[PDB]
Amino acid sequence: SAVKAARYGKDNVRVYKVHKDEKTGVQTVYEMTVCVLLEGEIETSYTKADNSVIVATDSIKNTIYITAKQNPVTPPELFGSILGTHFIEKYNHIHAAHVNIVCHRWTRMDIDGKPHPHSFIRDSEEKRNVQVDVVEGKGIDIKSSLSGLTVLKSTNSQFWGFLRDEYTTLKETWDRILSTDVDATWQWKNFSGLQEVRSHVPKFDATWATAREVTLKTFAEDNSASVQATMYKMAEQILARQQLIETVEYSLPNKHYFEIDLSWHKGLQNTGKNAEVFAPQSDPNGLIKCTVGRS
Amino acid sequence: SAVKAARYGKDNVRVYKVHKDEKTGVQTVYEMTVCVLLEGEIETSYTKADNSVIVATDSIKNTIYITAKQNPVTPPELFGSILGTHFIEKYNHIHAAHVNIVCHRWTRMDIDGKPHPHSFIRDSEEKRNVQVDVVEGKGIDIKSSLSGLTVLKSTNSQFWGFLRDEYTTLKETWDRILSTDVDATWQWKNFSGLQEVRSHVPKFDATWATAREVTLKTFAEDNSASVQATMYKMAEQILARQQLIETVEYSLPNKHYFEIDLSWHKGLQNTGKNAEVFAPQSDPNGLIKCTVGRS
Amino acid sequence: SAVKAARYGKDNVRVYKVHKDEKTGVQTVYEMTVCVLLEGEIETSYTKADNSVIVATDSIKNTIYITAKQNPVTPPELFGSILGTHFIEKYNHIHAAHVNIVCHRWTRMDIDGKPHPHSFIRDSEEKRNVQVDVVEGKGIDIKSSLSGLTVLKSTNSQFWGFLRDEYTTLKETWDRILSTDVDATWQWKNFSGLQEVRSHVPKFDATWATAREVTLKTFAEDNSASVQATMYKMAEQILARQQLIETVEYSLPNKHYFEIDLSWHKGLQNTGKNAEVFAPQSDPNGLIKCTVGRS
Amino acid sequence: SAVKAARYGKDNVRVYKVHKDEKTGVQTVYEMTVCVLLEGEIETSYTKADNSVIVATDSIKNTIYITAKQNPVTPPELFGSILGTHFIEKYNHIHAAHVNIVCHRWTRMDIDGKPHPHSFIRDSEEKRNVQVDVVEGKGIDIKSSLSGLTVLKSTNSQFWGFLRDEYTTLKETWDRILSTDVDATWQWKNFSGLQEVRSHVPKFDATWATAREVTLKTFAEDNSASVQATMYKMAEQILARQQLIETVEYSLPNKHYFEIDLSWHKGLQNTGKNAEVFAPQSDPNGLIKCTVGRS
Ligand SMILES: NC(=O)NC1=NC(=O)NC1=O
Ligand SMILES: NC(=O)NC1=NC(=O)NC1=O
Ligand SMILES: NC(=O)NC1=NC(=O)NC1=O
Ligand SMILES: NC(=O)NC1=NC(=O)NC1=O
Repeated sequence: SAVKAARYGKDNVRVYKVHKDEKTGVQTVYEMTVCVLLEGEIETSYTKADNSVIVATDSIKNTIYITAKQNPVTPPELFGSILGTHFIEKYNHIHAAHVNIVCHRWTRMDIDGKPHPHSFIRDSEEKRNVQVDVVEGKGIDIKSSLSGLTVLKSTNSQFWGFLRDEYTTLKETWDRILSTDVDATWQWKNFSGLQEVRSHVPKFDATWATAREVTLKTFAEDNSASVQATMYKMAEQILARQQLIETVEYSLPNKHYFEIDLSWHKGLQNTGKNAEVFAPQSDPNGLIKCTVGRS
Repeated sequence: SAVKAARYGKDNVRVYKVHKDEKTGVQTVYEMTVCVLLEGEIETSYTKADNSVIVATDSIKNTIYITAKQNPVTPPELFGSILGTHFIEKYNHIHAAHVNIVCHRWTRMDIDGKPHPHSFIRDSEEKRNVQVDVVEGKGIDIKSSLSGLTVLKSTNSQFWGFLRDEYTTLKETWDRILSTDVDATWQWKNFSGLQEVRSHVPKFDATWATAREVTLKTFAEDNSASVQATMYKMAEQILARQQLIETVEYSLPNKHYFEIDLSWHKGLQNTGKNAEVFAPQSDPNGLIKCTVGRS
Repeated sequence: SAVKAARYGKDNVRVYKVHKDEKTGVQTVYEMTVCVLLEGEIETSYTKADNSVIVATDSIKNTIYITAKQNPVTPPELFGSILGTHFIEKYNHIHAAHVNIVCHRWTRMDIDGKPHPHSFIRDSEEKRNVQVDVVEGKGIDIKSSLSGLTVLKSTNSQFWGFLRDEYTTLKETWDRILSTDVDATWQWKNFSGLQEVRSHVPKFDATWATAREVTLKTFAEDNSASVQATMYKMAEQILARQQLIETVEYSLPNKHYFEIDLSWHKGLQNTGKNAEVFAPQSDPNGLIKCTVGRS
Repeated sequence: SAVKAARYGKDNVRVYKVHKDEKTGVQTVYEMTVCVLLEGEIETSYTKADNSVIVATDSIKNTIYITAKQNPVTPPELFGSILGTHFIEKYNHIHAAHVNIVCHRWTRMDIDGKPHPHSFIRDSEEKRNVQVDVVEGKGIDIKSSLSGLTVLKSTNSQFWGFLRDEYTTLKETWDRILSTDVDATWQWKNFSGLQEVRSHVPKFDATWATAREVTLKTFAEDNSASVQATMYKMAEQILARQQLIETVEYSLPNKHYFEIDLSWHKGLQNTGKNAEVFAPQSDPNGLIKCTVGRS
């Protein structure tokens, strides 16, 4: 038999970093979870029990901490590029590094209208993520994303005009609840290496911010024809506002809220325009995906 | 053998309610998860296969929706009291109702600095909870709580002066990270029944707010001697600000962030005053509990 | 204000122990998760910032490992008693120790019909648990339990004869699916101390085994009138087979499987006696509890 | 902008099916969770608000139940092929169907050494999975897998001979614990369509069984040089025993169990050959992947 593909590394490496301003006394914290997987001339560790080609995953973990000690950890797109570049420059037989980072929220607390210098709150479970692929002789590919952004609108969602055949029982509607957990990814144009990534550093936070804002405002303002239609609108705007983005992908569940017919009880009216109490459904859920690119 | 205790009901009943202002066009949503357990003269369902004494848990679920249709669902302390009172008044053989409610966050979105009329965000996984016990001839006992409030301060926590013996390896410190997930419960004085609960309705939201504020400000401002000392300070204030509270209980994990010694690598200095990169620990964790009452 | 109650300690302490038979070469492993909470004359750590009364939770963790090194870790009822007794004997101001243990399954693998000497499988997520309360001058109270035992029977469950009023929509049935996750606790008579617990050591594993067997056989053989009726039958048997048990408690969800009406499609018959495809419901669920004691 | 890729459907569709033998009275149950995502000429639902091209995800759900009513649901490789073929044959504009199925364990109980006719136990959280891609004019691609198989061996694992540089702190060892959660996937040769899949039906369960057996026996018997080496051995055997398999992929975490140095306490010896108590580590973990194909 033959090794067709192989990668190995360390997952679930939790990292905290604090930045302390002597001058102001203000502290700023960063917490992430890191995955690093390596590819290279390592097939003999699998086939021949040759561990000489293995950079121990324990050493990978060490490297993550040391790199965080010696470099900025923000924006995550920069830190991931620095970490992956290290592995391929450092080891002659390692030719690709795959770095995934999840950035956890630590939002500064405001106490008495004043931001506190060293106290933070996890204000949501929403994440900011990066996937960075560093490949010898092919540059640095970065996919940035937000995930875990949970939203609901209580009206101004519609779904009518869909295919109707003998498998269909769903009624057309002109007014429903729409709720989802947003997963949005923007894929950057290939970068030639670290210098190029460093030259674009301000764009990373700005674009994350823009993707978030557009996502929020479009969801809230669109009188949605369907999940499909609304998510296309978000993707189009982001592409229009950042030219270094090649594609935008969205993955949106439809988390259903069902009406409850209470007419069996004292003629109680709780459907259609009288609908006030609903049953949120844990499963199943619609799942709608789109990848939008440039024309 | 003999039935010493028995309760039965329905758990994990998810409920959504929307309120719509004709006038303004503003919509407001509520989402909760409800548990209702009943006690009474029901032992023969266990011992004799007598189902006649059983109010089907399916009917309990129905009752939850109908009650939500016909009554306010906020504050949860009121809605739980109304729901539990129903069961004991309605069924002659049911003498206690236990209602647990978890209130989920749906915070109105602000778009362009303007609050949106019908779009919401789950801005955190923090919950507002109530436990309501309705007991025939003994009134209504309510425990209110907040849970899932996750915080961190990066300095102004200490821990020195603890017992040292042959089981001790922990070093005293005058500067550490302190992070926790706050669970805080305030127990109301017994209420005689629904009228009394309705007369105090404005106090429920106000007290939740106060408990939250005090928790936040004390955590941020206290130069903490230990988790014990800091949580006592929070409990004392809440009791001072709401006289209808008999006790306050706190349950606080200590989620450890460990220093990482990097001196083995190029003499890198990452401990004590040079500590910048830390390893968050998933387990084990300290767990500190306090119940504070009136003197 | 005043401290009404206080306890503190360490949670989520994971422990592995291996036992190695020189003679046979057979190895046996144990893995548990331990919680230890202490009570005593410790109020001044809360009120006065007096850490001198605090046995650091870090030291508690150390103590757990050392105790496991020097004593048997099985049965968990014995190990918990030894651990809690340590704290109250060792520290003059500590008067109660609360030890919770979760025992994780590592079942020996059989390879080629032969049990392997050192390879194991987590054959299920079912747990064996103990809660041990060690109180100065009041002995040792032990509650043993099994949890996470998930079962289903596809027929020979009934539910008819329940209360019917204007909140009822559930139809009586003489044939349904019954599925649950078993939580069963047996509470031992108070023990005077460690000697007494050691004298009963063989009974702990035997009784766990009996509780499991009875639970399984009764669920499978009872033509169940309801969850109530069936669980009473299990509790009664266990009490009959172990006299040192004072009470048995069961907590059983009813995890509903709903019929699906497919008659709207080509007159397809999938209800009642033609019911073949069902929709498992994630929520809500019935919840039925019983505590059975001696007459 | 332009739609580069699009798929939509229904996720988390839970399904139960029972099979009842009139003759024997024996019942057999199946429970799965189904995801179906469709691709086709559906871009205008995204760009033009044209819902006419949309087969409602609600109808997809209906279709899953109806198909399960009218066809075998086992082996999952067959049921997935039947379901995906339906969508592409039925709808002219739908050209690919992606079906993912998770098969949940319901193992027949043995009571008194006799298998029970209608009672089952979830004997483990291990899953059997399939991914089936049905593409108009390109046949049926099936990936089969097992996941959630958690194992541990307490000796006969080694790790020495790895790369050592200034990032390395890990000590070589000739005796350690090895624990993992097995994820193994076998990819079938492309099938031309349903007839071909039906002709190979007996091979699906047999191969799942073989992959399981080989995985178990190799883990238990290999004096492992590393995770890499051991997993290569498993993949090679499976390929040798089933010729219709093109590739085998394994994804194996290394769930670390750390020694604990107790020498600081009364010279207690708990390392190296005296190692008896270990601390299981929740994170980070090694992650090792391999795809093995034919030479
Ligand atoms: N995964 C292995 O086989 N050995 C590993 N354990 C470590 O700590 N580093 C490795 O690379
Ligand atoms: N729990 C039972 O035994 N029967 C129950 N199922 C329901 O739907 N209502 C009950 O009370
Ligand atoms: N919980 C605290 O305030 N300090 C604690 N951290 C520890 O490691 N031991 C304690 O008791
Ligand atoms: N996802 C949507 O926009 N509408 C959907 N809801 C459904 O129930 N079926 C759909 O396709």
